[PDB]
Amino acid sequence: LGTRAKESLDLRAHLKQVKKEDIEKENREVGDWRKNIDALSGMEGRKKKFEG
Amino acid sequence: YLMKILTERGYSFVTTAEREIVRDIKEKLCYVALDFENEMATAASSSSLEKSYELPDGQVITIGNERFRCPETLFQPSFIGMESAGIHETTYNSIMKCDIDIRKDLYANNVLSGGTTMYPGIADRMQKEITALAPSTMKIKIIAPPERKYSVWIGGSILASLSTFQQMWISKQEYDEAGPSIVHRKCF
Repeated sequence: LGTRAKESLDLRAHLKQVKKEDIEKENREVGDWRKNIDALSGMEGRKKKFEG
Repeated sequence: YLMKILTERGYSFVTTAEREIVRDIKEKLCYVALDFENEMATAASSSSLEKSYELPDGQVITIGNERFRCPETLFQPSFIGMESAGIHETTYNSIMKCDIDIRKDLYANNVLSGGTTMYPGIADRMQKEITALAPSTMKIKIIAPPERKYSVWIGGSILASLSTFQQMWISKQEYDEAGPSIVHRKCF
C-alpha cells in the first residue's frame, strides 16, 4: 500500500515541480508600463502642419 | 424666401438689384431660433424682437417675426415647398448610412462650414436637434470655428502647401495626351 501510494506521489511530484517552479521564470509581466500624464504641458503647437 | 415673406408687411423687392438689399437684410438681422414655436408665440405678443434697418435711401423698415422665419427654412424645407428633410436630419441620415463602428467618432466630430452656417444661434439648434435624434449615450459635439466662411479656402491653402501633394497636379503634358477626360482618371 505504501509503495503504491509513493508511486503516485513521486509521479505527481515532478508534474507539480514543472507546473509551479517554472512559473518563477517570469512573473513581472503583470507590471504595466508608465502611461504618463501631460498636466497641460504638452500644448506647444499650432495648426501649421498636420500631415507630418 | 425672405424676399417673399417681406411682402407680408408691405415691402416689395422685385428687381435683381434689390435682391442684394434683401441679402444684406438677411445677413445683418436674421438669426436661427433655438425653439421655433416659443419664438413664434413670443414675437406675436411682445415687441422685443422688432429690429429696424435703413434702406439705401432712407425709409427704415421693421422686421418682426420674419427674423427667425427666414433661416428656419434650413430645418424645415417644406416652407419653400421642398420635400426633403432639414439639415438637422440629413446629417443624422448621412451618419446612419456609415458603418456601425465609426458612428461615435462622427457624432463627436460634427463640423460646420460654409457661409450660410454663420447665423447666430445655429450651432445650438443643430446640436439640440441631433441630440434629440441620436441615441442618448453618444456625445454630440458641433465644431463651429469663428473662421467658418473662409474655412474651405484655408483648407485649400493648407493642401496646396503640402509637400506630399506636390506630385498630384494634372501636368499639362498629361492633359495633352489624354484630353480633358483626364480629370476623372487617377489624377482626381
